[PDB]
Amino acid sequence: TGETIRSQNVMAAASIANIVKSSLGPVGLDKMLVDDIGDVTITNDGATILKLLEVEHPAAKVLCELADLQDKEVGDGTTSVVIIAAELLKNADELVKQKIHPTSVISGYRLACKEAVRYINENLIVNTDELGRDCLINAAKTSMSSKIIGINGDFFANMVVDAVLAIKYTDIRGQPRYPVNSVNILKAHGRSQMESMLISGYALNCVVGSQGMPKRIVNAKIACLDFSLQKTKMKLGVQVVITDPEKLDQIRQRESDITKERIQKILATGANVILTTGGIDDMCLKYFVEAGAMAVRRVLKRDLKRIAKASGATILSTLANLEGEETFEAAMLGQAEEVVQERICDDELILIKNTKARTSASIILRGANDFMCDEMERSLHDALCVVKRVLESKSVVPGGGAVEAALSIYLENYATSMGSREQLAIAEFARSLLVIPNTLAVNAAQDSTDLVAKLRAFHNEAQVNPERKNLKWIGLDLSNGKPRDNKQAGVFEPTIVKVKSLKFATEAAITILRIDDLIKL
Amino acid sequence: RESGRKVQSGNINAAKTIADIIRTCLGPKSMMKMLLDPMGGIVMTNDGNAILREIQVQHPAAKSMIEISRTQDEEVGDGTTSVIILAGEMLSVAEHFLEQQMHPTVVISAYRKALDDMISTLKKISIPVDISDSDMMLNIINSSITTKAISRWSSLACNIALDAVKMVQFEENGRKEIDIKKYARVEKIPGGIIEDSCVLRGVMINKDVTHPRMRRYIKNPRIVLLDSSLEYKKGESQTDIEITREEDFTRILQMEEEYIQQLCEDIIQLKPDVVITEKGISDLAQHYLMRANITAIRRVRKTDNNRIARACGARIVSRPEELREDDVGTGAGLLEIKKIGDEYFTFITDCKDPKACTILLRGASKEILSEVERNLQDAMQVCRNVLLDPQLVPGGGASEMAVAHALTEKSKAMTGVEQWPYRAVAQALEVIPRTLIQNCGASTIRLLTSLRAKHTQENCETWGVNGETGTLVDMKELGIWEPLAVKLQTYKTAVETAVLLLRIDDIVS
Repeated sequence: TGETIRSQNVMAAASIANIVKSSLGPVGLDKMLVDDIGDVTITNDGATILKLLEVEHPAAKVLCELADLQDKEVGDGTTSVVIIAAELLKNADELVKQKIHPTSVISGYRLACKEAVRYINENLIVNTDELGRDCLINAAKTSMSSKIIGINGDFFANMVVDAVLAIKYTDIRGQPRYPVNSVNILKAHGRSQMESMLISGYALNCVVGSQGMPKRIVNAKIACLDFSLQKTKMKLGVQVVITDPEKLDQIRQRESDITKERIQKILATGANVILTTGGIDDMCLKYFVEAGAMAVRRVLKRDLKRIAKASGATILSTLANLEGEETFEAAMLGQAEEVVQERICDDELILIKNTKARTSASIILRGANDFMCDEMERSLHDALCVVKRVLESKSVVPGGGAVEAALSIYLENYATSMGSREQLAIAEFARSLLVIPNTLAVNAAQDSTDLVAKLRAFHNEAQVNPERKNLKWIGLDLSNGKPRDNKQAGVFEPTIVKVKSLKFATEAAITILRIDDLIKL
Repeated sequence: RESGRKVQSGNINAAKTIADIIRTCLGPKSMMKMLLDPMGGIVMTNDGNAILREIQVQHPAAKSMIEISRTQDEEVGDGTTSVIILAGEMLSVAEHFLEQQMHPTVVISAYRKALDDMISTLKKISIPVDISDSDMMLNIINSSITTKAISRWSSLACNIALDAVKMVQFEENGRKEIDIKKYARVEKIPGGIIEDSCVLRGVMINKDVTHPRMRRYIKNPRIVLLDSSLEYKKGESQTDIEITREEDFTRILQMEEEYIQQLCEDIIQLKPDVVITEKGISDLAQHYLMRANITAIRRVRKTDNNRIARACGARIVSRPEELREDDVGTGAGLLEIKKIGDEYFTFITDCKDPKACTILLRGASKEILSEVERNLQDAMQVCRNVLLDPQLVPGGGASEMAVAHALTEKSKAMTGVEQWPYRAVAQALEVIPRTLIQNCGASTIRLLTSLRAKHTQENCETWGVNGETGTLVDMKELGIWEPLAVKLQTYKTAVETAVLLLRIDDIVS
């Protein structure tokens, strides 16, 4: 209680932060967590694990919530804002121990939290594109598990990330944006690895039709079917007459003919290329093929809906209406600029090339290894997220870790003029900063000081920028840990996340710094 | 909430305390652990999978240790004892040093680089096999069943598995997996002798068939696997209220019976004398197949029907209107329900499916079969390892001391910090030959140095120490061998948890 609880709150902050440090980032290590009793789970990213963690304190409680707060914003900084809060509490509690009021301190901290962001506000880069975010290729190249992707380490990464940056992909009916909104970008190992290519069109894992289906139809409207045609089991729908044993089965043949009709009626209104999420029977496809329409059935829904949403008009994968077959109004038209079933990755797949009214591209990366398709998958998801933040925010700060050394100094500068106690209330606020290279270097088994100190020695004045890495800060590394530039390894941050993580730890700590008692009866 | 060096040492202490007698258990020379119970039940076993379950687990790493042993036990089941051996070693040898010398990762990174070096060294010392020659396999399989130490019945289980595994050998992902075990289907038969047990085309189903299931002998005529969409329609094309009352019987069965007619008359066209109904099986459905003049078979496992999709080798179709030989029951088919012993057994032969014979096992008893049965289940794991990896690699120290010098030279050529992990890893190898010398009853550090001299010159190509005879030996000449795969795999697995337990610095709740 009192200082003891404010030590116990620190001990709450201490014990917690000790873990999420070792869990911080990719260098952050997986950790056994006992989930109930005999349930123990090996994970990292404290915000993830803290939720399986059962706190011993409301202090540790509210902090998990704080990172969970941060998590609801973004899972990034969660482990940090926690780690930051521990730093904070340990900074000022000394002063609070010493001569200093818990109220007098957090002034020069919060207001420095205004100051640090005011630099993080005056620090940006609007072009996170060519120099990328954590370079451009290096986002994926790092996230590459380099097997056959490593020799393509720039190739794929420059391919995928430039694909991730912007390429042509029709969104639902083609809203233009960068295509991390959806990726029909795919991977299939086949042929060779260099031969992995972005494709102009739609990638489809599919059942391509048969039976006299045209294997390619250029410039074809589409029927994207969420449906499964099969046949509608009916003994009598049409021609009830009994004349030949031909006729009795010709009665139940009419489940097929009304389809055959409405297939051709769908042909007649329009499409030459048909995409069915489920199965169509051998006559259904045949109806398309005798209609001359290419029917690709059992089409992958995620791709197909992404196509169907992009396919134009309002289509059987965007339509729930099924009559047993439904003649189009040509507001049921899917659209493909030209339609190709092309061998890709030693695999012939239907490639919808763009949309008849609209434009898309995809990727199917040709590997020799499913393991290739296992990894650039992540590298996508990495670069996708990397460049997503790039794409919704062109405002991003250069460096994720180069800020700390500058910031402390930038605060050290801002400190010295504040005077009184709050010159130092800024300084200890700048002392909370310094764990960011540390847990990194620690999780990377690197010497934290010889970096962050060397970091603090990159300056003339304080800025993160590759123009002066000697006379200013720039960028960061993870495994070595040292600063990089931008396109070097050079780290960035989306300017949105830190200020929030900044904001939170500053505020959680002070309310942790709030109470001196915990009482019960 | 436990963490760090203490855990990092406790991880070893957890992991390493296991393997101690467990390594003596390795090899046919083996020292069984006595497991008494708090109940008092005494257990003498050389097999960790049994040892692992039965013992109090003192540490969550042991819980994690179980995982990768169960993994390999699930992965293959061969060398499960060996997967926990070198995992502790990597940890045991270096860990405390290099974390006192400060790093998880430099060892963690030096796990892989040591790993592929063996794999690279293996594929040189692992030399291809004749799968064309069953005996070129069989001798290993014989070496494998003498590893299982039954040469009496299981030498036949060798052939039966081998002959089967060569037949259950097939698969295509487009990368074309060599074997398929989930195709391989044994039988368990009392009566007959396991020498009279054999393998025939397709999946023999004794699994649902111990008695009449599909007639008896359906020679050409088909069996019909049903993934339809056969459910008798309460109405005609629509489902209506269920039948609680006479009117519901009259009106609805009117609409029901004609639909199964609409269905199983589409069945009668594919020439079944038998129709095994996995889906759509209901009081009306199979009732109409006798009205469809075909035997109907009720509420059956699709596991069979998928095995059966590998037996007659067909697919199964949900198509209500289209039901055919190619759709279900491909090939001419042979459906034979034979009573072997006292139990009627469907044998689906005339396989249309690549190679694909499955195993008749008839023992004079279930038990006399079982001794074949387990090693035949072991031989198939062995055979496929020869199939998956057709490079036979010499067992023991020959494959062991070989990689070590590479790793050392590797470490020495790297001359970084990771040298020490490789120096740890290369030395981590030497335990098993030492253990074999430990096991055989000779002086290891002599034989170790002796085996070093076997590498210093020969490179220990075929030369390890042979734990049975406890001597420097030619494993080629001995015929001591094994597939690279399980050698790789079990080893490659032994790497993994050492990566894990070194990664994991925090054990919490």
